[PDB]
This record gives sequence, C-alpha cells and structure tokens, in this order.
Amino acid sequence: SKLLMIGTGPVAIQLANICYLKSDYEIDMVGRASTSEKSKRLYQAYKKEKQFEVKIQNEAHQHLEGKFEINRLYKDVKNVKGEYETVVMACTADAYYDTLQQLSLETLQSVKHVILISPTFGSQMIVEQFMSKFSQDIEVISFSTYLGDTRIVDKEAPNHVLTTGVKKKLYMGSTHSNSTMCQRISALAEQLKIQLEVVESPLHAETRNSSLYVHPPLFMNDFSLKAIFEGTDVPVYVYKLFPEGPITMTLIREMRLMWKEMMAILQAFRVPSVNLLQFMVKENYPVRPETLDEGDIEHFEILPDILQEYLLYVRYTAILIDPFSQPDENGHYFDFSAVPFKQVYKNEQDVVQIPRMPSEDYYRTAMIQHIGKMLGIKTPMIDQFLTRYEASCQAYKDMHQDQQLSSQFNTNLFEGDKALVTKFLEIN
Amino acid sequence: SKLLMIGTGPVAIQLANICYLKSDYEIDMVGRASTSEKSKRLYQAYKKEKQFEVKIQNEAHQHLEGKFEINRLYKDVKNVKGEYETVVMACTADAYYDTLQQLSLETLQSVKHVILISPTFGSQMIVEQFMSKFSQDIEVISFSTYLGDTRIVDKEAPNHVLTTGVKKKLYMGSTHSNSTMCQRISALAEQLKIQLEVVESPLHAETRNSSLYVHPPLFMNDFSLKAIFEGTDVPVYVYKLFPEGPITMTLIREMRLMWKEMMAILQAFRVPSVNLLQFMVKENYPVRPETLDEGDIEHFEILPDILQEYLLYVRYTAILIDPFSQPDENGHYFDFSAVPFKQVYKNEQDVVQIPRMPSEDYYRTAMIQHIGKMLGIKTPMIDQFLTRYEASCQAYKDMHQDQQLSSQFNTNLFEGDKALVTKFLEIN
Repeated sequence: SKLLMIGTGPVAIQLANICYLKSDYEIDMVGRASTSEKSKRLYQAYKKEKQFEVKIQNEAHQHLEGKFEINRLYKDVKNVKGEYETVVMACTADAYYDTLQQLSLETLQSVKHVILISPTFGSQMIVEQFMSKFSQDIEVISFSTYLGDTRIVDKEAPNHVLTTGVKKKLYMGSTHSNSTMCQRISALAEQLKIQLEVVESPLHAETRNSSLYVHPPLFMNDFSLKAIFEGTDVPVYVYKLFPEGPITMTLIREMRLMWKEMMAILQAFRVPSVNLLQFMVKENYPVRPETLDEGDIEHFEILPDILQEYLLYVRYTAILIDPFSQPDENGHYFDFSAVPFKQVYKNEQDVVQIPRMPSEDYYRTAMIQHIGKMLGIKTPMIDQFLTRYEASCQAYKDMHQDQQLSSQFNTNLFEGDKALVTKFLEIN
Repeated sequence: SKLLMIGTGPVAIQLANICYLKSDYEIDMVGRASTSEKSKRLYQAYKKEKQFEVKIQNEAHQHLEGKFEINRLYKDVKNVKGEYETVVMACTADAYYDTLQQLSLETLQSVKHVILISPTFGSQMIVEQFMSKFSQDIEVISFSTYLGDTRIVDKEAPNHVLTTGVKKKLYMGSTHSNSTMCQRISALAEQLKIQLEVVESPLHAETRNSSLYVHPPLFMNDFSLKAIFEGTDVPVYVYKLFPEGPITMTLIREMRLMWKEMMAILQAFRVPSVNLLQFMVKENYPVRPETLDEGDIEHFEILPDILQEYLLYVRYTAILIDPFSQPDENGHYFDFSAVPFKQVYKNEQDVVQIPRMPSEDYYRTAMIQHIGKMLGIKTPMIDQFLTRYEASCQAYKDMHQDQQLSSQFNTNLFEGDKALVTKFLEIN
C-alpha cells in the first residue's frame, strides 16, 4: 500500500490524481532537481501550494480532474527510502534503467510491481531483467502509451496541468497472466471510461504504439535532422510534403521498410503483426470514407509493397488539414499539418539539449537494432536511421566546439540497457 | 494568298498578328455575331478603332506583340465569300464542322490548307473528311495546342489582348508529309523562338495535349459535377485533395484507366504512346527533384499500374503549392491549387450555359468513344464519364424547368461529327 511515482511531469501528475481518487495507495512522487530545472520549479511550486491540480477541456473527461495532495514529494531519486509495493514509471523510457539503479537495495527488494506508462519496444525486458536481481518474482506491466494528452498551461505553475484529450483505446500486458494487478487496472479503466485491451505480454503492448513505426522515418532523415540541429531559412513542418516538410515517397518507403523490419522481429517473438494503416486510420485520426477504401485498409498487410506505400502516402496527405473540422467561408480547413520542429536549444545553464524528437527515437531505434542483432534479424533501415542521427551529433560537436553539450551527444549510450536485453534474451 | 481566320477571340487576334507580321497573306477574320454577344462586342470594337492589339506581360515575348489591321472582319460565317487558299480554325474543336459547313461552295472548293489550332483527338479526320467533297487534295494541319495564354484584360475593349505566356513545346502534324506549309510553319516557329516538333500525323499531334487525359477525370466525376451544376456549401477547388477538391485515389485510377483506353486507340493507329507523367512534369509544371525520381518519370509507361497511380497522385500533391515560388516568413508558398470551378451561368439573354469545363470535354470524350467503338476498342471509363455528364445535364433540366437552357443540354449532339469520323474510317 505504498506507491512510488517516478516523474513529476504532467503524466505523473495526472496518474497520481487517478491513484489518489481511485486507489488505496499512499503516493510518493520522485523528481530530480539534481539534473532538471523543470523538476526544480515543480518541487518549489508544490512546496508553496501543497496541491496538485488536473483541469480538463472537454467535460467528457471529468473523472480525471482534481485537486489533490501527495504523501511525499522527493526532490531527487537518490533521496528515496523505504518500502514500495508498486512503482509507476511515468518518465522517458530511456531513463528507466538509470533511474532504477539509483534506488536503494531495500526499496528495490520491496517492489512487487513496476508499471511502465510510456515504454518502448524492449522496455519490459530491460526492467524485468534489472529488477530480477532483487525480487525473484517481480511483475512488470507495459502500457502501449500514456492514456491521453496532458500539458502545463503556465510554466510558472507546473503543479497545475490540463488534460486535453484521451485515447480511444489502450493496450496493456503483464509478465503475469490475469494477475490481480491486471484486473484492478482493467476495472480502473472501466471506471475511467477508457477502453483497454489486455494482451498476452508487455512486449505485445509496446508494439501497439504508432510512434514506434512513424517517428524514426519522420525525424531520422536529412531534411528533418537539418531542421532540428541547424535550422532552416523559413519554417518547415513535420507533417507537410516536401519542400514544406519531409514527407516524400522516399520517406514513406523508409517507413514501410522500418515497419517490415519490426514485423520480422515480432514474428521471432510470436507477437501478432500490426496493421499500421488500420491502426493509423481507425485508432489515431480518421479519414473521410472517400479517401481510402475499407478493403485496402483491412487487407493492408498482404497488399503489394508499392500499394502499401501509396496508401501511407495518401493517409498523410488526407491529414494535411483536419477534414472533419469546420471549413471557413473560403473553404479552408484547420491547418493540422503545421507542427513546427523543435530545435536543439540551450537550457538555463547554457547546456545544449537535443529535443525529445529525435532523442527518444534514437533510444528506441538503438534498442530495436540491439534486439535484432541478438536475434540475427538484419535491420538495414534502422541501422541507417541510427547512422544519420549519430552523424548529425558529430557534426554538431565539430561545428560548436565552444558550446557545452548534454550527454545526449555522446556515444556509446545505453550500454546497460543493451547488456540487460542481451542477458534477458540469453535466459528467455 | 488569302487567309481566312475563323474566330475573333484572343487566340484569333494573336495568330492574326503573327500572320500580319510574318506572312504574305491578306487576312480576313470571321466572327459569329448572329449567335454571340462576345463576338458582337469585338465586331463593334474593331469597327470603332480599325486596329487589333496584342500586348505582352513579359518582354521575352516581344516577337508576338503589335498593333495591326486586317483586310476584312466578317460579322458572321455565312457572310464569307470568295476564294481563300488557307483557313485557320482558331475556335473550339466542337464547332469546326458546323462552321465550315456554313461556308460557300466556291469558298470551300478554293481551300488548299486547313490549319487546326486547338483540335481534339479526331478533329483532323472530321475536317479532312468534310473538306474532301470540295478539294480532292486538301491539306489538314493539327497543332497539339494553342501556343500560349492570351486573354482580354478589359472586356469592353476585346480587340486588345495580352499574351501572358508561351508553351515550352508544341507539336504539329500534316496530312501531307514535309509539305511547303509544314516547312514554313517550322521556319515561322524558329523565328518566334517556340520549339515545334513536327510529327507524322495530325492525329499524333492531337494526342500530345495533356488536357485530353486529365480533364475528363477531373471534371466528369460526382464531386466536380455537383460543384458545376449545383454548387457547394463552401468553395471547392479543381486541384485540391478531397474534401477541398476532387482529388482522390479513385480519381487518379480513373485517370490511369482513361489514359490506357486512349493508348489502346493510339496503338490501333500506330501512333506512339504518351508518357503522361513525363509530359506533366517536364512539359507542364516542374516539381522538386526530391519529389519524384527521374527514372520513375522516364520509365512511367512500363511501371506497374499501382505505381503509375502513386506517381500521378504524388504529382498532384506536389503541385498543391508552387514549390518554386518564394515562401513567406511562415514558410508558406503560393497556393497554386486554389482554382475555383466555373459553374453553370446565365448568358445576357437568360439562357443557362455550361462552362468550357466540362462542355468541351464532353465533346472530346464523345469523339474518343465513337472512334473506340468503330475500332472495337472497349472504353468503359470513357463510357462512364459520358454517362455522368449526361445524368448531370438531365437532372439540371428536371430540376430547372422554369429556365431557358442552351443547346449544350441536349442529346445526342455531335451527330454530324460522328458521321464524318465513321465515313473517314470506312475509307481511311
């Protein structure tokens, strides 16, 4: 009956309000001032007010809103002590290992369940293999993604968060079949009015995330890496067609190729394949009936390569606008495509950061690449994605020797994650 | 050395300036005022000034400009008398026969050369067959299209026209291989710095018109016919993707099917095929190198069907903006796609007219269909375009019984054109 919520961003906060209203757990949250001025302004803002607050936009999501208090906000992970039955990981997948390994032996030995909110493909294997040393029967649970969209409206008041939207459907898998904890989560989902499909494994869950297939080709190409690391003459956009954005036949082919590389890996783990087009269209954002044939969507996975590409391309063109929005008196629709690229930026101690896209995609792809070496599956598209990213990093270093850079510019990152995966797959 | 120029619109004026400056002919032009308030305004304007004028927007086309007089402007076709060696048809292809048929016996028997400026596929067969009664060795010449863009900036001064642009390349074929006339038009085109490829037959030249293949799928579909005949709630656009415009995978398939139906017909005549994609991209409007692969463009005609469709689709997405225009400070380019549909409209005597798009396409496709039929080539996509244009026309009659309507709403038009085509192919 103690819960450790790792993270103090909007995800953590929304999830903590859920535990506060709907569970019997005492809640401890863990930030990291030692590393993060976001974390620090949050500690400070909670310290002052002694409340968190979730607001919502669409009154349909009432059941997620709340003002609430936590038992304890820890300032940094190293400060954690005592026993916790359940640990909720609400931070980036690339910090799972590095975070857990800073907990105390006692804390670690007490944990019965770790719950991964935004894991990548392989996260559970990493975490179950780490946590193994300390509990011979740890349960790990993976969700496919966070349940929605939650943001901070005032950077000045980060304890107050706004949940703008909730996913149509989530997936979840546990290292333990039908466990008590799975059922509690299911009944919890039922209560939140969020559809949740329970799948045979956490790895299966980790595959039901469209970003896994899409983000690497979208951000790990010359057009996108330029816009991120160097900048452009005029603004460009993530989802627009060249020259306004990177979307191109080449881009769509690299996406098909990455998606197929992944499906070879899913077959090796006997995890069912993902119909990426159906997923996109039926679970992410719809298109008009005129734009894509239902038959083509349904049978996507067995259609010719070129037609799979044609369909994906068409999908992205249909979404250049929101076709379901109200058009204006000139017949223009909401420019849904005009999402700018986040560029590399100096934090407040003049240290250069690489944004989440593509930092995190680097980690994702690095892990998939690694799993592939272990299984003897070639992944030449993935390799190429990693090479281009690594090349943009070295170029940044050579061209900005006078600047301080974060450790995201280093190599070879993720050794621990990779050793864990290697050990997990040697064992099974 | 008398030339009869049939037409008094901007095409006619620009071509008459060419003949005035560069030939030895005395020029008579023929309007049709007993029939046309545009043609009447032109007559009155030339009667007042006794000058026509071609102006140019861009000094690259100085060689086309000038002020000029002609020998005689006739008010109506039936008024024409006397002998003319050369007749230039500068009007719409659907009026060729109906216009020529109003000339006198003497005039007809005098003609040596008929030159077709904006013919459709089959126009030379109609014109050669008609003129055969009266001249045994009539020479007929077909261009691919008019040489450029010419308009009337100010409709109250229609004898003054502006040529805004000139095509990269035109084609031409004559019934008489390497004739004196062909050689003179070639020498003429070199002087005008217009590239002119001479091809083996008028039919060959008539097929090098990208509108033949493109316009029927763009305008003879339910989205576009609704916009033309009924109107829409918010403006829609000819070149935009659904729901902003008709463009859709379905539209592009229809375009490929029609093009292929055309190519079967061309094969029956041993006319080379048309690489639609290369034509659109090399001869019409360019795209950035990143958008389409050069090899895809070159080898289009042998690519599989689904690939052909994909590339055509991409082609149209690429041209949604002008990707060669200067983007603004938000990274937005000039909105090349935003061409409104012209709707059915009432003339000055309250008679409802169908605009050029798709009136003229109806004629074009109807001659194509007839020619297919006579050759036993199945043309199911063309049959369907025709069927829908006819349904839209009939629904309009039913839905607007109180309105006076042009003859464009009748069936079965083009009887005479078809009988001539039939007769021509009987003989060859």
